[PDB]
Amino acid sequence: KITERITGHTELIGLIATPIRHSLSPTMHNEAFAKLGLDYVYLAFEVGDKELKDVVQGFRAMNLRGWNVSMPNKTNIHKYLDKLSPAAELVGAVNTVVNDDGVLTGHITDGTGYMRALKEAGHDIIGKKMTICGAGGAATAICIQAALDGVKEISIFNRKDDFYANAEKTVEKINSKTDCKAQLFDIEDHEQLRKEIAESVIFTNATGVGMKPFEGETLLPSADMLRPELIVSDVVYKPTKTRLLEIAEEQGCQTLNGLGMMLWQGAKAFEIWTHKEMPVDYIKEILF
Amino acid sequence: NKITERITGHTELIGLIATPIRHSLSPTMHNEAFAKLGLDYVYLAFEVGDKELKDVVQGFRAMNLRGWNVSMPNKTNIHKYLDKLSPAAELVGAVNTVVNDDGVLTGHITDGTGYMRALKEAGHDIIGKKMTICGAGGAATAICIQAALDGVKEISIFNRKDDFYANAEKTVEKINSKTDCKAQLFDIEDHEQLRKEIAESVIFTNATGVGMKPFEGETLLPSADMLRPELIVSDVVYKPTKTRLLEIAEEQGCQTLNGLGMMLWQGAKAFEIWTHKEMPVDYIKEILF
Ligand SMILES: NC(=O)c1ccc[n+]([C@@H]2O[C@H](COP(=O)([O-])OP(=O)(O)OC[C@H]3O[C@@H](n4cnc5c(N)ncnc54)[C@H](O)[C@@H]3O)[C@@H](O)[C@H]2O)c1
Ligand SMILES: NC(=O)c1ccc[n+]([C@@H]2O[C@H](COP(=O)([O-])OP(=O)(O)OC[C@H]3O[C@@H](n4cnc5c(N)ncnc54)[C@H](O)[C@@H]3O)[C@@H](O)[C@H]2O)c1
Ligand SMILES: O=C(O)C1=C[C@@H](O)[C@@H](O)[C@H](O)C1
Ligand SMILES: [Cl-]
Ligand SMILES: [Cl-]
Repeated sequence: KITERITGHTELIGLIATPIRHSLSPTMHNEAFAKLGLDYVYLAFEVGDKELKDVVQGFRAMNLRGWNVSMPNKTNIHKYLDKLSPAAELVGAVNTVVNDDGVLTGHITDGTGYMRALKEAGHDIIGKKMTICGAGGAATAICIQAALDGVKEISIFNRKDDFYANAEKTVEKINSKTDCKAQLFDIEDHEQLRKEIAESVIFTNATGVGMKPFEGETLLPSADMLRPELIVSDVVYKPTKTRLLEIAEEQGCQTLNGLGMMLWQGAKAFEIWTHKEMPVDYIKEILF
Repeated sequence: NKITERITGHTELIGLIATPIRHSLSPTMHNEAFAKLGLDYVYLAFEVGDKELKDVVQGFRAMNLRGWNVSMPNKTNIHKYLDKLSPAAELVGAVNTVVNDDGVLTGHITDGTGYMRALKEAGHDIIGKKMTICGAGGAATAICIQAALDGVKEISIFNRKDDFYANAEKTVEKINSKTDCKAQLFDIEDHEQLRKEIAESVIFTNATGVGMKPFEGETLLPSADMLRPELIVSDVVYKPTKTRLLEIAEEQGCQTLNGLGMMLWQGAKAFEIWTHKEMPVDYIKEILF
């Protein structure tokens, strides 16, 4: 007569970030575990700077197989891990940890997730030019992966905030370690932005503009910077159409929000922990 | 809804830390209770021993867990890492249940209370009377202390001359110095003393592993004629559901009770400490067969 699948044999996969309780990640992974008959459950914990160290040490002692990491912990957690994948070390951010016999390896799946979503949607940018806004965890993961996957040129735009120096490092990494050509400009350099967009096959927002507390706002100065043939992409998926995507759709452009990136960054994390492919079509149908 | 999993980012965790522990039925009990009441919690077990305890408790503080159960080998050491203790947890020196309020961890002991509640629910009134009990391990210690704190008048403990005998001596000292209960300890080999004690008791209880694997079919009772029809015979063991002791008790006409109620009511007590809602015990008993 027992109907709860969770017993004393059930193992835990975590998610540590704050705020985080409205995340769709637990639903995604729990539905995937249930579909494949795997005895795991995925839970979120509200963890910030003050809690991170103790939580990781606790997870080691609890022998957790792995967990995801989100804001504000992606760029700090490496300190508490043992090894980093090549991409996590290049990016300087971790969103996924796996525990192999007590050895914690940090991985980053946001970039690979973004690129897979483009590919699955039919958008080929390999050997071509991208203009992207942002220089935080998401943008850095995307820029590095785009370069590793063979995108030809990347023009990065960011405001002159604390992340601008990070973008400068990203430019140096891309130019020295890959065959991709990268440059950085101020987002307020509107004439350069117009030129870079014109010369690109895709324009991507990888900032929080367009998502609360910037819903209805955009970093795009004019709709006339977007020709109909341009692909316009946003990492944001709540709302499902940012102001940027709305303006692009009105101009006749193909658009893509962040739902695919969310699915694929999760699919990759799932496979790292379980060595099984996430049933993506099934999960997409029920959740995205 | 296409979504069938009840676990989301809102779901909170209640733990269980002990080793070995993965065959525990506690997670089934609490998860079925949470689901029945529509409470957004899940209960999970973790293999935690001496080497992991400090780090796990610190981690649980940082994860802001509402609470957790504790079992062997951590019940007598965990107080080191907590902030407050209930009176019984302090006196017993063991904690099986922790709750977190605004970062302050309070240790509670619920197996004794569970034992006493199960007797009351079965219609057995032992308050103001004498209990004779076999054992001096975790279960016996908690039952003896709790029984004394709850008003049992006299407790006679019987234990073999093993490494637990010294613990029983400590239990006697605690009861006689901190309560008005009159406690005494004897060797289980003192059959003539056992006859006297049982004859004078409202209840005779087994709180040892005898009667459960690797001692199934065995009993510590020397003679059936030490029992009488008015006596209550109780066993902490519930697998099997009728130990050899309970069979003999039934043969002598005694009232009997196994340890299933103790298990359920200790869970009910912890469930309220965490959720401040009453556990549906009858519902849980039915789902556990
Ligand atoms: N779809 C997905 O799976 C997915 C995955 C990761 C991140 N994201 C999203 O990506 C966005 C960025 O996340 P992150 O982790 O890189 O954040 P971060 O804090 O690491 O970086 C923030 C970036 O946004 C820029 N920015 C912030 N506010 C700005 C403003 N008012 N004007 C101009 N620029 C501004 C910063 O300069 C920086 O480039 C968030 O909306 C997040 O939800 C989506
Ligand atoms: N119903 C419940 O909820 C519940 C809760 C806790 C424990 N229990 C049961 O209580 C029993 C004891 O558990 P514990 O945690 O107190 O164990 P423990 O290891 O802490 O103590 C063992 C006790 O049994 C005695 N003993 C063991 N073998 C003996 C033998 N051959 N002859 C005489 N005495 C012997 C020891 O002297 C000691 O008093 C177990 O069977 C356990 O499953 C039931
Ligand atoms: O909110 C979430 O659930 C997540 C967001 C992204 O940062 C991901 O990188 C992370 O793995 C999960
Ligand atoms: Cl597979
Ligand atoms: Cl213990």
